[PDB]
Amino acid sequence: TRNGRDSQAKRLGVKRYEGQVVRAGNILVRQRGTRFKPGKNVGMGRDFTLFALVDGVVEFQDRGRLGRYVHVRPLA
Amino acid sequence: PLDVALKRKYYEEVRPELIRRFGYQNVWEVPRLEKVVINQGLGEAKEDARILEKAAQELALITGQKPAVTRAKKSISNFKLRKGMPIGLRVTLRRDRMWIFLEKLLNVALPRIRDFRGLNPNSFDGRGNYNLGLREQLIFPEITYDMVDALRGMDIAVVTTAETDEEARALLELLGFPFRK
Amino acid sequence: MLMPRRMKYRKQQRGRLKGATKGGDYVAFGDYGLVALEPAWITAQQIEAARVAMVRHFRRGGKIFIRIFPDKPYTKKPLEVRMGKGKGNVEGYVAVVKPGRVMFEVAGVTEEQAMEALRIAGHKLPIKTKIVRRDAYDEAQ
Amino acid sequence: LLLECTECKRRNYATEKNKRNTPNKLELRKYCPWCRKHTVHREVK
Amino acid sequence: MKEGIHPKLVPARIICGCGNVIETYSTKPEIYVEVCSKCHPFYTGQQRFVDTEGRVERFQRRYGDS
Amino acid sequence: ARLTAYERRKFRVRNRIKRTGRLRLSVFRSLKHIYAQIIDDEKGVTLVSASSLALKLKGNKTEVARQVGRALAEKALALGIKQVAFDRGPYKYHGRVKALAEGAREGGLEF
RNA sequence: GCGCUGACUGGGGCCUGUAGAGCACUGAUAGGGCUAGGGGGCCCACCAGCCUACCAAACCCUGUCAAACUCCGAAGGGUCC
RNA sequence: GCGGUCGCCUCCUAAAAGGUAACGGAGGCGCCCAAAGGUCCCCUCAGGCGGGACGGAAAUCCGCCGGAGAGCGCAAGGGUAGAAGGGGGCCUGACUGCGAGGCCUGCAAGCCGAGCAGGGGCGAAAGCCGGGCCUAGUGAACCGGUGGUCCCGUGUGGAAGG
RNA sequence: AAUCCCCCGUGCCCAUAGCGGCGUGGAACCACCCGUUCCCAUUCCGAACACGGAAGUGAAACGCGCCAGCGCCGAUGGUACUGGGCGGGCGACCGCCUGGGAGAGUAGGUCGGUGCGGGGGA
RNA sequence: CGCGGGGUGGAGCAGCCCGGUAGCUCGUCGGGCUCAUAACCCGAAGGUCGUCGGUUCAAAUCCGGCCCCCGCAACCA
RNA sequence: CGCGGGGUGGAGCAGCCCGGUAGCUCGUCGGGCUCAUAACCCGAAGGUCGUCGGUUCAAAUCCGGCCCCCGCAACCA
Ligand SMILES: [Mg+2]
Ligand SMILES: [Mg+2]
Ligand SMILES: [Mg+2]
Ligand SMILES: [Mg+2]
Ligand SMILES: [Mg+2]
Ligand SMILES: [Mg+2]
Ligand SMILES: [Mg+2]
Ligand SMILES: [Mg+2]
Ligand SMILES: [Mg+2]
Ligand SMILES: [Mg+2]
Ligand SMILES: [Mg+2]
Ligand SMILES: [Mg+2]
Ligand SMILES: [Mg+2]
Ligand SMILES: [Mg+2]
Ligand SMILES: [Mg+2]
Ligand SMILES: [Mg+2]
Ligand SMILES: [Mg+2]
Ligand SMILES: [Mg+2]
Ligand SMILES: [Mg+2]
Ligand SMILES: [Mg+2]
Ligand SMILES: [Mg+2]
Ligand SMILES: [Mg+2]
Ligand SMILES: [Mg+2]
Ligand SMILES: [Mg+2]
Ligand SMILES: [Mg+2]
Ligand SMILES: [Mg+2]
Ligand SMILES: [Mg+2]
Ligand SMILES: [Mg+2]
Ligand SMILES: [Mg+2]
Ligand SMILES: [Mg+2]
Ligand SMILES: [Mg+2]
Ligand SMILES: [Mg+2]
Ligand SMILES: [Mg+2]
Ligand SMILES: [Mg+2]
Ligand SMILES: [Mg+2]
Ligand SMILES: [Mg+2]
Ligand SMILES: [Mg+2]
Ligand SMILES: [Mg+2]
Ligand SMILES: [Mg+2]
Ligand SMILES: [Mg+2]
Ligand SMILES: [Mg+2]
Ligand SMILES: [Mg+2]
Ligand SMILES: [Mg+2]
Ligand SMILES: [Mg+2]
Ligand SMILES: [Mg+2]
Ligand SMILES: [Mg+2]
Ligand SMILES: [Mg+2]
Ligand SMILES: [Mg+2]
Ligand SMILES: [Mg+2]
Ligand SMILES: [Mg+2]
Ligand SMILES: [Mg+2]
Ligand SMILES: [Mg+2]
Ligand SMILES: [Mg+2]
Ligand SMILES: [Mg+2]
Ligand SMILES: [Mg+2]
Ligand SMILES: [Mg+2]
Ligand SMILES: [Mg+2]
Ligand SMILES: [Mg+2]
Ligand SMILES: [Mg+2]
Ligand SMILES: [Mg+2]
Ligand SMILES: [Mg+2]
Ligand SMILES: [Mg+2]
Ligand SMILES: [Mg+2]
Repeated sequence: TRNGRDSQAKRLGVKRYEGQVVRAGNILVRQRGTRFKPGKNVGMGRDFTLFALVDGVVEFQDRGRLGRYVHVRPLA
Repeated sequence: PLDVALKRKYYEEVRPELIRRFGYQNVWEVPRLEKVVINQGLGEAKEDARILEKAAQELALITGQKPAVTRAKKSISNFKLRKGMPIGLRVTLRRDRMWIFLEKLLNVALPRIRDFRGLNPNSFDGRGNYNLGLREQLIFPEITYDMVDALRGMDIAVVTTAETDEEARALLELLGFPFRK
Repeated sequence: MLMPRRMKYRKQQRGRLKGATKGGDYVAFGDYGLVALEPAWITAQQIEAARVAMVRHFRRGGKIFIRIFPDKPYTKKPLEVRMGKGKGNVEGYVAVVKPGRVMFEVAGVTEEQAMEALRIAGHKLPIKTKIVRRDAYDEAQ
Repeated sequence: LLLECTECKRRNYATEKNKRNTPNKLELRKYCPWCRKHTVHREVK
Repeated sequence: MKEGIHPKLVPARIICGCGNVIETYSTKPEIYVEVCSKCHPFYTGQQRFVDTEGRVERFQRRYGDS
Repeated sequence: ARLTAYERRKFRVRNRIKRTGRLRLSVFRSLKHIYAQIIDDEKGVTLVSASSLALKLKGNKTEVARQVGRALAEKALALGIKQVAFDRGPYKYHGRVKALAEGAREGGLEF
C-alpha cells in the first residue's frame, strides 16, 4: 500500500461559548482561516487565534455578509 | 496651447451638424471625444531593452508624451516571455494633446500610407469606439527616415462618449476621418 | 460495458442501502417502466444484459432509456489471499438502486409488447421488479 | 546558510540566517545590542 | 505633465502638394512632408488620376472595329 | 462593476480607524464646501457638528477648512471631548482635509 | 480535609455540518435541443465550400449520482449560567 | 520470512463539540524569501464578447460585461479583494529585558498572547512592528567546538581547567 | 425643539434592500463642470489624486419613484430523518409507539427598513 | 501482481539524474569512381519519444494509471 | 573545518626558478602530394595566463586577501 499517513488532530474549535466568563488572555477560538473575526475586546494572534483582551463575558454576533464575530463585552 | 484647428472644428462645425442629425435633448448627450490610447505591441524587444528605449524616444516625438512601458502579465513559453520583461510600449493622450495629435494623423500621416483607400468602417467595437493599426513609424511628420533602425507600427484606440457606434461613426466622419465607405 | 469515464477517485467505500430511493422515481421519458422493489447493487453487466434483452425482443426498434448508471467502483481481492495489504482492486462498476427507482423504461411500442420486454428484462435483475404505465401522478413535474 | 552576525565591540553575536549566495555581500543591517542600544551589526563566522 | 523627460511641443509649420498646415503644434517646428494628402492631393478630392478599367472594354473597342 | 476605488479606499482607511476604539472625527468634503462630524460608534450617534455650509463662510476653501477646523474644537472641547482619531475617508491627508485637521487644534487632537 | 459542588434532570444562551436532501461549486451522468470545431464525404486545391446516421465542448430544457461535492440541514451531542 | 512501513503537514474514514482504529482511500514536508520582512500610500482578479500592424488559443492596447471561480513561493484544507492579493516610498521589531492569562496535554514538549521597560522603524495621526495568510520544513539529553562575560581558580598571586 | 417633505453625512440590519426597464430631480445640497497658477500629482495621461474656481448640465453619477423578466425571501400542509421506547425479516433491510422534525417543491412575499447628526423647507 | 530495469527515426543504441535543443553506427535516397556491382568519395531525407491523465511558463525528461519487454523471487509447509 | 596545490585558448597542460617566449599536441579551416581520405608538409586562428589588491620598470612569477574544482589528513555528540 502507498497510503497509511495522516497528521495529528489539531484540536481546533471554539474554547469559550456565549455567556461564559473569561479573563484577559483566555483564548476564545482556535481556527484555521478567519472563521470568526475579533469583535469587541477580542484580539487575534498570528495563527488567527482569538482571545479575550479584557475580562468579562462572551457573546457571538452573526453580521451576515460581514461574517461572524466574537465579542468580550466587559463587566470588569 | 488651447487653440488647435480640430478642437475648434469640433465645436463650430461637427457638434451642431451632429445635433440636427440625431436630435440630442441635452448638451452633454452629444458625443465628445476623450482619450486616445497609442500602444506598441513590442515583443520585438524580448531580451533587449536597448531597442525599447529608441521606440519610446520615437513615440514621445510624435505624440509629445513619454510613453509607459507595459510588462508581460504572465509567462508564455512558445514565444519566450516570462512574468516580467518589457513587452510593450503605451501612452494615453487626453484633451488638447490628443487634439494636436489627431490633427496631424488626418492631414499628414494617413496620406503618407502606401496605398490607402480608406480606414475600415467596421473597426467600431459596438459600444461606440474605434481602433486602427499602423504598420510603420515613418508616416508621422516628426520622423526623419534617418532616425529609424527598423520598422515598427502601433495600435491606436480612440474612445467616444457616444453610447452607439452608429453615432460614433458620424463624429469621426465629420471630424475628417477617411473611411473606405 | 457501461462505466463513467474520468473519475475523481477510484475505489470508494460501500455505505449502506437503508435509503428508499432518492428519486427516482416517477417515469419521465417513455410509455412504460420497470420499477425496483428491492435495494441492490446493479452491475453494469446486469444492465447491459437487461438492455440487450429488450432491444432484442423489440426487433430493433425499440427505444430504451435505462435511467440508472454504474458510477460506483466495485472492488475485490485477487482471491486465494488474506486480509490486509491494500484494498479490493476494482473489478467493475455498479449502480445503487433502492426501492422506488425507475430503471430502463421504454416508449414507442405496443403494450402487449413493451410489457413482455420489461418482464424479460426484469429476469436479468437480482431484485424483484414491477411494470408500470405512467399516469397523472407521474406528471410530478 | 546558517548565519551568526555580530556588533562592533565586545562582539555580541545575535545570530540570524542568510540562506544564499545573494545576499552575498557583507550581509549587514541595523540591529540592537543587549548592552548600550541600537548599533550597526555586521556578519561573520 | 511631469517636468523634464519630455519633448517641447511647439506651434509648427508644414509643407505638401498643398501649401501650408499652420495647425501642427508639435516638436521640431517647420516640417517638409512628402505629400500631405489633406490639402487636396491624392485619393481625397477623388482625382482617380491615371484612370483605368481597360480589361474587357479595351479589347472590346479594338475589336468592334478591330 | 461592484465596488470602486472610492468605496474601497473608504472602508480600508475607515475600518482601521473604527478598531482603535476612539471617537471618529469624520470628514466629508464636497466641491464647494467641507463638513466635519464627531461620531461615536457602538452608540451610533454624533456628538459635535461643524460645517462651512452651516457657518455660511467662504473665500479660499483651504482657509475655510481650517476655520471649520478650529470651529470643531471649540464646540467640542466644551463638551469634555478631547482625544479622538480623525477619519479622512477617501481623501488623502492633504490640502483642505489636512487643513481642517490642522485647524482641529485647540482640542485634544494629536494630529 | 472541604463540604452541596455529583451523576442525571428542567429552562436559557452559544458551538457543530452528520442523518436526510440538494446540484449553487468539484466531478460523475441519461435523453432531447441549439451550436465551437473535426469524424468526415468531400467540392477546391484562391478565398472556399456544402450536409450531418460519430463525436462533442459550453448553453438550454427534461433525469440522476458522490466518504475525500454542499445552495441546504433535523433529531442529537458539547459547553457555560 | 519476503515485500512494505517507521517522524511531520492536509483531506476523508470520524457517526454535526474534542478525540477516535485497521498492511483503510488519496496527496505532501526534511525547504524557501534582505525581500516573499516592518510600516505608510495607492491599486483589484480570473475569465467571456467586441475592437486593434507585425500577435497566432494565449504577448501589449481600448470597450463593456465579470463578486471572486484569480492570486496568496510548494501539498491539501480553511481562509481572504471592506486583502492576506498587485505596485512604490522610506526602513530591519528575522529587537533586547520580561510576561498577566490561557490553548493543548500522562511526562517532556508544542502553541497563542495582552501589557510594562529599554532603545528604535513607518505614520499627520489613530496607531502598527517581538518575521512570512495559517496549519509541515524537524531532534531530549550526554560529549565536545567557537565568541564573549562577571563567576570558581585545590597553601597564595597567577596559570591549567571549568 | 414638535410633527412632516426633500437633500448631504454617518451607522446599523445584511439581497424582501439586488440586476434590468421606464420615469423623474438641479432653488438648495451633490456631481459633473471651468481651469492647472499654486500645494500635490499620475511606472504615460489633471483619467485618478490635488488645488483655485465657478459660466454651464442634470447627459454621466447619485437621490427618489414605478415595473415581478431575473435574483433574493418563502410558508401551511405532507413527507425524509431521527432522542427515547418496542417489534419484524436468512439477510439487504422494514414496521409501531411517544417526542423533535427538515430538504426540495407549492401558495405566496420583495425591486428596502431604520438610528443619530446636519442644510433647506412646511 | 512480489521487487528491479526498460519501451526513443527502418535495425541496434544514447539522451531521462538536474527541464528548455533529441545524438551515434547501420540502413534509405540523390550524385560521383567503374565496362559493371560492391567497396570507396560528396550530399540529403527520416523520430513525438508505448499510452491516458497530472505538474510547470515549458515534459522524451518530474509525478500517477493502464498495456507490453527483460531479470529476480515464490521459503518453513 | 586543518595542511598543500593551482585552473592560462575549446581540452589537458610548460612559463611558478635568480621578476621578462603569455608554449607544445589533437580537433577545424586555407594550400599542395595523393586515382583517394587519413597519414604528411606549409601557414593560421583562441589566454586581462582561477579572484582582487599589492612590492618592483614591468610580470603568468613574489606577497596578500579570494574561489571553487580537484589533492591530502583527521573528527563526528
Ligand atoms: Mg490509520
Ligand atoms: Mg486529521
Ligand atoms: Mg448557524
Ligand atoms: Mg427529485
Ligand atoms: Mg539572540
Ligand atoms: Mg444542592
Ligand atoms: Mg454533565
Ligand atoms: Mg440542561
Ligand atoms: Mg451550511
Ligand atoms: Mg447521505
Ligand atoms: Mg452539480
Ligand atoms: Mg461539470
Ligand atoms: Mg446530453
Ligand atoms: Mg454526504
Ligand atoms: Mg471537506
Ligand atoms: Mg434555508
Ligand atoms: Mg445538554
Ligand atoms: Mg444546551
Ligand atoms: Mg523485512
Ligand atoms: Mg468530530
Ligand atoms: Mg479580460
Ligand atoms: Mg479579444
Ligand atoms: Mg480578437
Ligand atoms: Mg481561492
Ligand atoms: Mg495552495
Ligand atoms: Mg483552498
Ligand atoms: Mg478557498
Ligand atoms: Mg505588497
Ligand atoms: Mg514595501
Ligand atoms: Mg503561562
Ligand atoms: Mg514546532
Ligand atoms: Mg510560512
Ligand atoms: Mg550517554
Ligand atoms: Mg565544555
Ligand atoms: Mg559542555
Ligand atoms: Mg580570583
Ligand atoms: Mg590541596
Ligand atoms: Mg593557586
Ligand atoms: Mg570551554
Ligand atoms: Mg571560558
Ligand atoms: Mg444620505
Ligand atoms: Mg443570500
Ligand atoms: Mg436598478
Ligand atoms: Mg429629465
Ligand atoms: Mg436614475
Ligand atoms: Mg437652472
Ligand atoms: Mg444655478
Ligand atoms: Mg440623470
Ligand atoms: Mg445627486
Ligand atoms: Mg422553499
Ligand atoms: Mg412542515
Ligand atoms: Mg421548507
Ligand atoms: Mg410591489
Ligand atoms: Mg433638519
Ligand atoms: Mg535501452
Ligand atoms: Mg527501436
Ligand atoms: Mg540516464
Ligand atoms: Mg550511407
Ligand atoms: Mg548511393
Ligand atoms: Mg508512463
Ligand atoms: Mg503556480
Ligand atoms: Mg503528457
Ligand atoms: Mg530455512
